[PDB]
Amino acid sequence: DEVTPNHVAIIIDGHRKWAKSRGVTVQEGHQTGVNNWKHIISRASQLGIKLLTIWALSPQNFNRSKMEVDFLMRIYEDFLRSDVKELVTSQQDIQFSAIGDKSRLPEYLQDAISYAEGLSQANKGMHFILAVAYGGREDIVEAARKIAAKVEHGILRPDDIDEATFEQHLMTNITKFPSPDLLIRAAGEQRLSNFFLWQLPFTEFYFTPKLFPDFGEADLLDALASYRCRYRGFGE
Amino acid sequence: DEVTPNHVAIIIDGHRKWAKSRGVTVQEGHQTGVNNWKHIISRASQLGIKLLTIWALSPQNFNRSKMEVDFLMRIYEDFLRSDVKELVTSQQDIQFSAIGDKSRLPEYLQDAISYAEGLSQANKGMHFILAVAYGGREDIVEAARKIAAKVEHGILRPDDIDEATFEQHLMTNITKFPSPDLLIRAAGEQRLSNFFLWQLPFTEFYFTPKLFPDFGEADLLDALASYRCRYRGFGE
Ligand SMILES: C=C(C)CCSP(=O)(O)OP(=O)(O)O
Ligand SMILES: C=C(C)CCSP(=O)(O)OP(=O)(O)O
Ligand SMILES: [Mg+2]
Ligand SMILES: [Mg+2]
Repeated sequence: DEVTPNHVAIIIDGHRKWAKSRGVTVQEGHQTGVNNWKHIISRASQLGIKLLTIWALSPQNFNRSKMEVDFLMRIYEDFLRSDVKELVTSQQDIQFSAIGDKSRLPEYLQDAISYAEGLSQANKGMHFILAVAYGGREDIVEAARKIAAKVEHGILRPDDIDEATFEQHLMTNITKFPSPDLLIRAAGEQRLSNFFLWQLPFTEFYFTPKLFPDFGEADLLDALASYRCRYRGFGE
Repeated sequence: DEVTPNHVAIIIDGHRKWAKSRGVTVQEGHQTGVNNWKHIISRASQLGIKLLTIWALSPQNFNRSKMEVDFLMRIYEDFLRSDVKELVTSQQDIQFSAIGDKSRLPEYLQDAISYAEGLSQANKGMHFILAVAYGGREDIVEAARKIAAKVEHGILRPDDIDEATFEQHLMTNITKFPSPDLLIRAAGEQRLSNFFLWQLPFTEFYFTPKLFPDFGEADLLDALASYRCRYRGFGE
């Protein structure tokens, strides 16, 4: 229904603050966060959103402690193995993709991604992108490299490079809705932290102080209601 | 002083809402807005900010009425002819540059830019960038084209393309602070509207409901105070 975004993206944050707050391990913060994802993806599907992207891991995040990063990777494998398998085989019929530098991930996580993508390859329901080892600068540079390789091999001239060409070489080339209509960021910070950059020229931003382990279906609804109250003029 | 941003950027907005609100012409809205710029640039200089960017005109804005756009162009000529001439010849010793697709502008505005840039070429004070006919997508594509031309002529291989190389071909290559530390947007909308994109992976965003004709030195101070209260973790 028109006032329903095609693409919603979410930046998860606030997991350690939440753990600190509740006297509990950061790992428990992360696990309680990841447990919210399935209800959010269900909700977005019911609402008629066409693509939901959840950003789970930036390149910068690899500079955290080894054990924190390894626990995240394991939780994501588990998420892809249970929750995602349930979503793509439900009547929601979700299509699953992962975007990012998947070569940086543990082989097991790469395999779990392959499995979930293969299992959902023919599905026709809402697309769900898990962005993992995904950074917006890195996307742009890698697009630039792919375009330059084509120029090197004669397939493309420099003056042929336009928005649309640049767009077809990003990691979001797997969707016809690469640009989010609505970007949600949990935990109160007002910054992109090297998420999408090319993708965001007209995206509506919604920032909630809610820490992501507390973030549920009602918080998605709240962001959507803010969205419907926005006037989008696109410069003109 | 450390907690002072090197680069502050401002998105001006809310001029027609302000005019509507006060029963006055949109053109008067725009002129009252542009009259605020000099006190903002002075203030940023006093505060030890190293670069202040004011975004005045996007490519999208060219889809407004002819007369609105022509009035903006004339006001900008006048700003560059009086206010900017005063700033660069004051003891603030401001260095003036314009960024954007300057070929799309009226020759007279192009000449006014040339004059102010030439007059300030040797200055050592705060840099002031006026971004005019500047769009973030357009920046990235034009960088991509310049890099591809170099690849075509053998100066660069595709695997040589890294962040830093990509950065030296954007329109912000004129500063050593291309990425704003703090981005201010007046008038209550929470979106970039095709301003900087590459430039913004870690920029702090500050959104004020104040309509830009009401925006003064205290509103800069308020954004700076919010800035100093932000915790910046850069992913790690
Ligand atoms: C081009 C600028 C100086 C500011 C961008 S705000 P503008 O009104 O042009 O664009 P939208 O609010 O997205 O409609
Ligand atoms: C990588 C994400 C899933 C979210 C970005 S929030 P993160 O805490 O990683 O980064 P900062 O707040 O800028 O320190
Ligand atoms: Mg965080
Ligand atoms: Mg506006």
